[PDB]
Amino acid sequence: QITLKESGPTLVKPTQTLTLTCTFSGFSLSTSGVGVAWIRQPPGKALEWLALIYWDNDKRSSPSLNNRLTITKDTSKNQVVLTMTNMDPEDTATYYCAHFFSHYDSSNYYYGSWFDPWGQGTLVTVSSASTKGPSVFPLAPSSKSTSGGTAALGCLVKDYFPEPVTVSWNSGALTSGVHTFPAVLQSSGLYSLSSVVTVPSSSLGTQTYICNVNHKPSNTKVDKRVEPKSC
Amino acid sequence: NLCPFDEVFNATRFASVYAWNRKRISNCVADYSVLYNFAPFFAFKCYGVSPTKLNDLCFTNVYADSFVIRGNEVSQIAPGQTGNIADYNYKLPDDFTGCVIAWNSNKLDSKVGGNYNYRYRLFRKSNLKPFERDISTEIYQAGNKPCNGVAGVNCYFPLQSYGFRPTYGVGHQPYRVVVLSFELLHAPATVCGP
Amino acid sequence: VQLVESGGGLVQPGGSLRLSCAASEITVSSNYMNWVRQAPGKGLEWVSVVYPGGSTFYTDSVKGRFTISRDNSKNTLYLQMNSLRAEDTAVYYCARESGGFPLAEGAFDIWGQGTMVTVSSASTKGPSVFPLAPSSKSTSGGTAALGCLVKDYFPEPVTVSWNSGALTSGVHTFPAVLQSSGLYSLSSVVTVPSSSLGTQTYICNVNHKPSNTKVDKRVEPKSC
Amino acid sequence: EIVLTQSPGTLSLSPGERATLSCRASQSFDSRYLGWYQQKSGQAPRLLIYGASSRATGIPDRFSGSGSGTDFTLTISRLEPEDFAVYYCQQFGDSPFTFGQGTKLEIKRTVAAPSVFIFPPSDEQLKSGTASVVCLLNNFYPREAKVQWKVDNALQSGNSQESVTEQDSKDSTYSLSSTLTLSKADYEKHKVYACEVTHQGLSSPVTKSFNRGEC
Amino acid sequence: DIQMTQSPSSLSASVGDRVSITCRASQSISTHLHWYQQKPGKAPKLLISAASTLQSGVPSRFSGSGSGTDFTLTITSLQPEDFATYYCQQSYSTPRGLSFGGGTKVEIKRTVAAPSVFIFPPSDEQLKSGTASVVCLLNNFYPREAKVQWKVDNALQSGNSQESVTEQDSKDSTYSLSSTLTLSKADYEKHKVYACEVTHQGLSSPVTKSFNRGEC
Ligand SMILES: *[C@@H]1O[C@H](CO)[C@@H](O)[C@H](O)[C@H]1NC(C)=O
Repeated sequence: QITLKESGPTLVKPTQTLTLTCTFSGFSLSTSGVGVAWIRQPPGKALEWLALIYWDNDKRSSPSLNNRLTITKDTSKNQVVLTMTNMDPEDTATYYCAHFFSHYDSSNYYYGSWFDPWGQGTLVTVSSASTKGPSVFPLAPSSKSTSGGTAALGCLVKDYFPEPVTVSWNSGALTSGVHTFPAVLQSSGLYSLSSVVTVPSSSLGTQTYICNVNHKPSNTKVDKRVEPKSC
Repeated sequence: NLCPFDEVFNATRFASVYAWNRKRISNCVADYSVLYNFAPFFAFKCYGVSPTKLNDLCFTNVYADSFVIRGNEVSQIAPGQTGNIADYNYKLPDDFTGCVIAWNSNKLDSKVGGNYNYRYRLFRKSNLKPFERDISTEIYQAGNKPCNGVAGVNCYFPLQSYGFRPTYGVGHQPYRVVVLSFELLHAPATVCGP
Repeated sequence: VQLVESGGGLVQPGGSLRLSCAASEITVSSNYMNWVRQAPGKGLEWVSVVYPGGSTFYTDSVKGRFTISRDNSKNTLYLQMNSLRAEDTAVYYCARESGGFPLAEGAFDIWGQGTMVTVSSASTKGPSVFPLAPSSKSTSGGTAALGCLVKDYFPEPVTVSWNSGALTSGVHTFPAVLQSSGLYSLSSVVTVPSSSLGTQTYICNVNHKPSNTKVDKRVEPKSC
Repeated sequence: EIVLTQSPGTLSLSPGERATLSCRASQSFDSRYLGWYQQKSGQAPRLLIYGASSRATGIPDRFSGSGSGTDFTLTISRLEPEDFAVYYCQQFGDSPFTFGQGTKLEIKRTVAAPSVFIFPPSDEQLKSGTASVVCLLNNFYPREAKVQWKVDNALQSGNSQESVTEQDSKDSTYSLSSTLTLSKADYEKHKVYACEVTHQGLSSPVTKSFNRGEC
Repeated sequence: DIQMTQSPSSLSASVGDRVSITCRASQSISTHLHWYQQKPGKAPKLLISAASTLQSGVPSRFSGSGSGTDFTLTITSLQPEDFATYYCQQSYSTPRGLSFGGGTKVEIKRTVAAPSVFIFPPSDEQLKSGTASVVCLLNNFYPREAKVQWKVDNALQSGNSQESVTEQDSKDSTYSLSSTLTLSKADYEKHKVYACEVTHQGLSSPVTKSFNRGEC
């Protein structure tokens, strides 16, 4: 069993350079055929291989990104450092460091190779806007009497940066049907999501509705009251 | 004071055949037992000395040449052989004494995308003399017009890289070759067996 | 790059011949030079190679009786074929191996035009000329054909003309076939309308240059 | 560059039945260069098969691979409730090494209609200078749905945002929220705000609206 | 001893369409395969190097791909001057093993057409020396495939026929064919009626053309 963990700056400013350090345990960059690879996954897109460094300090990079990607290794500290320069806003992704190995069997037959354990992954973003606490707007159940006891009520957390914001409904006493939709990049490189809960209209004015919304990079801890608004 | 055959036969990075690596073994007791004790060696082969008589005689000025070649080019490392590497990379003399140790190294000298660290000479106007090395990377002129140091047509780079990949068949997979030369000479014999 | 050939011809089996390849703009001694043969109607076959350093290699069929050499003084490549057998009748090409701007290693990038070598005891002689008239019919759709059969000659090529070149439309010459007796024959036919069968007298001219046969034979329908 | 195309783009199969995935390569390479990886919801991808037929260590025998030339297939004989994820084919043939676009395995169920609800902005959001109204479509299957926004029964395009959530862990339905953002010059220049929804579970599209003034 | 095959043996194609021809080795040869083009009456010209590299001066419509045991040559817009024979050659085995492929022929595709079928007897002049040639001529038939058989009083004449076929013309892109029987004097003089049966794709049914020795 082997592990890999990535670390570095998760808030990288545009047209600047980032450095990511992957610390791995369970193996060392001295065994033949062992390498460390760096792969990235854009949000909502497929994976893309970035770089691969071998045990003998042989490095390979994607030809479309080899002009601005450097990869270095420290066997003593069991670390791999990926430096990437000249950032663009579309370079926001989640970066994994993964163990690369091959399987020969007693005759050097090469029964294939793989990317076995991947790191947990670091979500790195490229943008200019700095931190900003979310604005919470309560979203009111509509004016309906019963409708079969079916309703939804929520709160909208908009204009916040960076990811993520954690929303809890009634401090864990209301989790049935809490949809926290994935946040959407606004047109200004900013974040906005809705957190709603499905509740029956037969318990409108008797069951309390709160949303504790939390954002560590902005230290936003807002316990927003949601209540029924009539006409 | 054992001879450093372990470094020769266990080095992480061998040399390319055009710039084959040379090492002088002397003033040390050599146990060729360990050499044969290697199970996977696919070519423990030679001509002028019995394989079991290696430990039974004392030589002087032993030489070790290490390089990497294709699988099908191993047959060219032999006396009186013609070919590409025999004529332009590594020429064994006709009266050669000593012998050749070739083993498959696909696990080490091969990468998924291709290993381009191993290279060989393809162009040379004349054959190499025995045990002669050429490292001159000059634009080879296979034509009348002197291009004056720029590649193109009838001007080619003399060195070409093996594209060693792990799915290649036996014949184009990498092979590590160590040639030992036992050059007897009018001097106190140094390299003796146990 | 130009590679000009020379030395082809016809020989008796068990004979010998020498082929020459004069190069320009390249040096024969400084390149991998190959002789590659192609039989008439079959595919390419590699015959021999000579290295820049003078090493030579041959295919198995021509071992011993074929040798390759070079002359540095006038930059030529030579192929000496001895004990020639019937299987050596082919077109031979002088080719430069492992060249080209992207450096096509192991590939032939520059070729000569090739010489023709024939190995048979056919005893060179002249072709007989026979006329062929269509069916005795009035129009039958206005399609009749008349032909000149050229028989029993060696070697190729031969020239067949109709009315000494006055007729060139609708003429089909078929490639000559090697008879089991070691001779060659072909048929040269042409389709004309039946209404022009009478008013247009036709003559087939066969000029076989090596045997110096200049034979013109009349081509008119027959009476059955 | 070698391009690997997976098929189908989306795939839904209730537990118990047979799962088939295909990967076609633009060029031809050895079958030992292609592997299959599985990535779950919000997880790092984990190796599933290497060499196109060699099962990774610890992977159950339910996963098999078969490859030939430029056609590779991944077969799942018994697929369990925990076996629904995205599957990538990738190659080590030529640099750069490329993955496939992926294939999302989906939990099949009977068709259900999405509840459509509307929520207006708060007074604070009438104070911020930008007002957003959110339209929610919940409890539907399959994922395919369409929503169109209408300001005073006039179609809207390019002024709204969408966000669909992942499959639930208990009911396998989907949920979606679409926001419409406007200013005051637009929010108080009209009367009617409507969503018309077209879903596979609905025979006809449903138009549902609200008016700011009446409430 | 690296057997090397080409598929298909010959294909017919139009002008401007994409065409792919495949080369298969008996065993994996990495990328040591080269594609040559040879026009009739000329020497081959190297098109593709290393199974993927376009040569300098070759139009970009020629492309090569594949590796191991399967390789492909693809032409995007088949120009009218791209009709030639294409060979795949391997440089993998040994300095004495540069074998070539069978070769693929590319010719113009047109509509089917029925040949004129004519029978030509052994004329008296050639008969006077005991050497009789009888001819079955097929004129302007497409495609190249055709079947010709020889008939003598319902008997079948086999084992001594010669076939001469012309390559596609630049005017009508059809073919021509001649089948010839050579026999000595009494190997024809005794028998009575001589016919030729022909079968072509453009013909619904085989056609028999018969002539009498006695009549003419
Ligand atoms: C070669 O080196 C490896 C690693 O350093 C070692 O395990 C092995 O024992 C060495 N070979 C011999 C013959 O000692």
